[PDB]
Amino acid sequence: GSHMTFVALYDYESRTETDLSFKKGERLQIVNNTEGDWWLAHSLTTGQTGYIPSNYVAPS
Ligand code: NI
Repeated sequence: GSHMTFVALYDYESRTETDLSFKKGERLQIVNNTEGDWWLAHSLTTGQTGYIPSNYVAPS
């Protein structure tokens, strides 16, 4: 709930307004994981927020 972050495994570039662009290695908080495929994430590394593909991250 505040104890866990995820790490980005790969680079991803969004061309949609609601997806997050991020680089591998970024530290991400998962904000909304109600859906299995796409999670709302907040990057602590960039301060940006948006949906990410769930298979692009793993728990840190
Ligand atoms: Ni927590």
